[PDB]
Amino acid sequence: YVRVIYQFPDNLWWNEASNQVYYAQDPMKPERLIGTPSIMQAKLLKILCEYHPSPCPNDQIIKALWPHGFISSESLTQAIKRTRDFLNDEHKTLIENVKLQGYRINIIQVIV
DNA sequence: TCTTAAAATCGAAGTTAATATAAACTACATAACAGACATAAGAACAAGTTACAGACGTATTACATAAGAAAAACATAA
Repeated sequence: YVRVIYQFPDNLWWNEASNQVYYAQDPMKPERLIGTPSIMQAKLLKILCEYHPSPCPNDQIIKALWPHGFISSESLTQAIKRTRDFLNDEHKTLIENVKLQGYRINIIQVIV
């Protein structure tokens, strides 16, 4: 299997196969499980992972989250807000808003 | 009371569209124009919050059917 595991600052782990996000209370020990994201949290995470390290423009983010939807940018803002909330990113470091160029996700390493 | 000078008036409409000759210099203060800066107003991007909708997921309700247990009836042996 092509397994991709993403390591994020504050030793966050996102496992793509199980679609699970968990705090590491050790180097890579899974015991503190933040949980399972919904089917847009995962989509936007996939978008920001596929464009790393380049910022992703908002238009393509919306076209990937809503392929056939006339969705206002308010839903974009609050989707980013809720994804950062459920990742416990109150310091705006995990999903950074590239000023006047879109969004980036802070990812340290990829394990295959 | 008799001349004699002033004063006032003289149809409507319609039309009816400019002229046009003829000192110099100096000093000073004030107004106007142009350039630059800071400020109030404005726009764009992103974030927080508060709520309602939408379809999924939970609990209340009424059962179908099949396995298990009790009981009544029957056949058999003493």
